Amino acid sequence: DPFTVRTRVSEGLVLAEPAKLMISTDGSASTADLTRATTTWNQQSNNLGASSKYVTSVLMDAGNTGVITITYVADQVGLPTAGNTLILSPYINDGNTRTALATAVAAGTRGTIDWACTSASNATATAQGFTGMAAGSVPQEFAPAQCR
Repeated sequence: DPFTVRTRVSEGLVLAEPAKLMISTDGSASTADLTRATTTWNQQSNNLGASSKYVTSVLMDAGNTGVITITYVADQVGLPTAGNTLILSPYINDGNTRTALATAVAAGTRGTIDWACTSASNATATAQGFTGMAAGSVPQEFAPAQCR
């Protein structure tokens, strides 16, 4: 059932929460801190970050942009072979504007972190005012509403 698929996609999403929080508490203060968080998170779980029966990996962008990719085990969750990722993209909110984390951190721009979640479709993230972010691949009908 597609709704069961969303729930397992949704169950898997929870596993990325600690990666988001690490980025916000310890990985945003400086360029060096963002790289440190990336290295430390990604080394977990046999270099897969976090995993489970339904989740292959939860990984931070290797180029230190702070963008998190959740990769699902397609044949256990019931997704297409290559339809299996969600993308969480961080932005510094300085109160007035949003700036992609990688850019803000390099420039020394501080603030709170907002997250865009994208799947094969970016309706929600784009509606929320996020721009610039990569596509994930989970089909819209299986993606959590906030990732559609």
